[PDB]
Amino acid sequence: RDDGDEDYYKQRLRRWNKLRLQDKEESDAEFDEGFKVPGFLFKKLFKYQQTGVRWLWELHCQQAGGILGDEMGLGKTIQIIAFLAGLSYSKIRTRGSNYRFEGLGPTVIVCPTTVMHQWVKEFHTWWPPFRVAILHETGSYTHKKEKLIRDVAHCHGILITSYSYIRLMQDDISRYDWHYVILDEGHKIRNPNAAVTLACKQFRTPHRIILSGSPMQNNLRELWSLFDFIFPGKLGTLPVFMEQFSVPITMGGYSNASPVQVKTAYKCACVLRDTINPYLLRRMKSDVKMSLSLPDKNEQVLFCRLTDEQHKVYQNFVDSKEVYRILNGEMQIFSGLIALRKICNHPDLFSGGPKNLKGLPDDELEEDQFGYWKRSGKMIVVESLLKIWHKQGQRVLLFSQSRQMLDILEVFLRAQKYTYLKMDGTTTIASRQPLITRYNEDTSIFVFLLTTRVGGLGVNLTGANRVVIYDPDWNPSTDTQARERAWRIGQKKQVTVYRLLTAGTIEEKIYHRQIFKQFLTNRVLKDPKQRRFFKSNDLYELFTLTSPDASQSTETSAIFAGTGSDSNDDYVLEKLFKKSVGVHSVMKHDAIMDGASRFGKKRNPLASSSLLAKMRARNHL
Amino acid sequence: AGSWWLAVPGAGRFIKYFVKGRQAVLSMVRKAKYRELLLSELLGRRAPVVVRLGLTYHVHDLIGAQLVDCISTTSGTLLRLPET
Amino acid sequence: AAHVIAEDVKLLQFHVATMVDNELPGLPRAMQKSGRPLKSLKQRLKGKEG
Amino acid sequence: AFLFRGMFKNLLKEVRIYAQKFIDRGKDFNLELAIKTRIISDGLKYSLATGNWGDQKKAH
DNA sequence: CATTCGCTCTGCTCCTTCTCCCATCCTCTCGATGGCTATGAGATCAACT
RNA sequence: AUCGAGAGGA
DNA sequence: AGTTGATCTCATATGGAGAAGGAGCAGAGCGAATG
Ligand SMILES: [Mg+2]
Repeated sequence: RDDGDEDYYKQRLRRWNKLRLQDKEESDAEFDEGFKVPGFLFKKLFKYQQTGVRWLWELHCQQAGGILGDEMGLGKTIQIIAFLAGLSYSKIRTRGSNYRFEGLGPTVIVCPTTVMHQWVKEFHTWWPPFRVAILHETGSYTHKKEKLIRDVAHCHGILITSYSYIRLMQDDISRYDWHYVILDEGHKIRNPNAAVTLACKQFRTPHRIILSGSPMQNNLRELWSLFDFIFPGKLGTLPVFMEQFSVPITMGGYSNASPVQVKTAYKCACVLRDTINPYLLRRMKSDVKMSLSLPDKNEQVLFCRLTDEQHKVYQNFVDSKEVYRILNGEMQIFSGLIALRKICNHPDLFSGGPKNLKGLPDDELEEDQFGYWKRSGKMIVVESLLKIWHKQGQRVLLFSQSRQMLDILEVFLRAQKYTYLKMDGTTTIASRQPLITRYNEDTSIFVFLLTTRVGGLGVNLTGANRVVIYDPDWNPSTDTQARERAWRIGQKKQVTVYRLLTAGTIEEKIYHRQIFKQFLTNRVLKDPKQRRFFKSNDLYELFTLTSPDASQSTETSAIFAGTGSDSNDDYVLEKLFKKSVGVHSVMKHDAIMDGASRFGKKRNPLASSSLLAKMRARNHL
Repeated sequence: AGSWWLAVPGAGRFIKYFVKGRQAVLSMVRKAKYRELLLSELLGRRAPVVVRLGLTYHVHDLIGAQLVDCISTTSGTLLRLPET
Repeated sequence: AAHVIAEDVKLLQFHVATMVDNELPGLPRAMQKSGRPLKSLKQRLKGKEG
Repeated sequence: AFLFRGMFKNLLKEVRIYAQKFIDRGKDFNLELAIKTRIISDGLKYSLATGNWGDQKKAH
């Protein structure tokens, strides 16, 4: 329920007062220029949340936006609500300008539909006086939604909207003088050419805030788009930003980059990191122990071999004239990558499987079925994994990027008689939460079958303690989000995550892109001094089949040589090798992710000598 | 587009006479000997047919616009072209 | 930027122009892919075949 | 010969364009992949097929 | 007071520019044009009760 | 099917 | 008066002839200023 109605809001205030009269001391947290947080609210916050409220006030005084980039689980929403409560409570009289509010004016929060009611609940808990209204079909309002926006603008409520309504109701929204715009999961505006991004940039207020765990995921261009919302013109125009930062920083991540490129990249990363720093606030979980702790995660990468027929199919495809047309530029590479990535998942997804026949007796109808597990090199591994883990009584999340492969996995789970649940984008949104709670409660269900992208954030499947990621994505944040269904606050058990890859195929290259992208992110958001691993020509040679003999190293082990990356989990690995399942090798993912004088004698401020020293050190080696 | 000056109807007649008279009266100073002319002599001269608004009106404009310098003399006020 | 919006209005003007007359003297021809010129409304009306 | 001069020039152009984005990436290139044999094979075929004696892009 | 001088205003050439047009009807052949895969969110209202 | 080109008839 | 589900839709990953305008420029004649 939400205050789209008026007699509900009235009733909610009368109830809140009738409660408040029964409880009838801490002092307000004075900041500066007038801002106060009520003492009972400031006491409830952790020190990092208090720092976030102070940072939001310093941005409000500058009239700058900001990205609250804290890692998932640190409670960004409380910091926002506590700041907005402070603004409303301290009656901040806006200086020198037409926004002669004495408080908080109309706010719009834009978020996924899956978190709208969480925002309403948090507001009705932490600052009951607000009038929070959802602009949605799940909103309580009965009249036409145009009138709700007028009402919420007039009385200075909080409007909660989906991104799709911002994209569709551009006029009826942006007509009004909104005081704050909050983009929750604001990495949704990361494409600068997308229409949701253009619609969000129409809001006239300077008080633009983004909440995102990932300010960037693939490219520095995503960072540009978020900063162009948060502080238009701070990073300049996109073409200039690409020429000045994206290219220089990228071209010095390569191990074959020249010394001049490596230095130029190190400089550009330091410049960018110093430009964004005031407006991006990003704490990691390792930075603040206050918000509990997770149990240990073991995450390992299993290199599977192709089966002989899979190897034939893949080799024949890379020797095909379709691949010649791809390398000669007559075709986009996309269909070929989709094909190679199918063949790696299961050859029947490419080949259609063995030819159908009718009138056969029932006993033939296993080896000849579409998606039979013995033709996929990764499914033979999953077969041995599931067999050991069911015997240990573990519980498994089984992710795949594709829903076709998810059907092949479901047919395999039925034939192995495991109990499972399945969820995908075809699973009706109203029935998803009942499935997730059923899985967490009924420990008799062994596997949850799941595409990686379904559900967004907030799928809490901590009933599981073993995770298989069956195939890699191009975006690293997809596969981190997948394991964070199981490894998250509320998990009580040691989570083991296995990533399956096929050695010397396109899958090993997709994993190399994930690592390259995550290092690029860390070089801006963590530390620009970083070791260089991938050769550019090796990172983009996508259509060559190699496959190591059991005596040979994988290319990944060659790249990460010397890094140290080469009983239940020991017992699982022992049986994955000693059975001769077709696991070539195992690597530790967390270990791969370890990438690491006549003048001036008198003052009239920084002294010239130290500013000069910084400039010299920045421009020398 | 979407903006207008306040105007006076018929101002073109005045503006025509003023612009031509101004150039005429300024040339009366420019053409006289030394580019000098005594104000009493000018105001006593039969105004050109071009100077339709009158000759005193124009000397007050020219002096205010700084198009001519007044110099005081024992002979009275003297008009000059300014060193410009 | 003003020069970008100037160039974009210039391009809009060129396209609205070549819709009516694709035989302008001092400007490039509007073309399809593979480079054939587009037939404008003027060329539809003009000649013996028009 | 008039056609083949221009086609061989376009082929050398494309071999330079292909190889430069490898030398810019610090590593040797396979020339068997640089040579796009479609340029000659389809240039002569197109001009003999249509009788447009020149670049197919410039047929008018 | 009879010039005389200087200044404005036609209007007569000679370009440059540019726009227009180029018989009627009929037959045939030939070349070219000829445009992701897939998984998710999410709004609509057709349509059950 | 369209557009273009070429070769022909009176 | 409340509840379901296709379906669209965004968004993600890799010759010549006449006519018209302008500049050049000559010089008429008007009015101011002599001399
Ligand atoms: Mg959120």
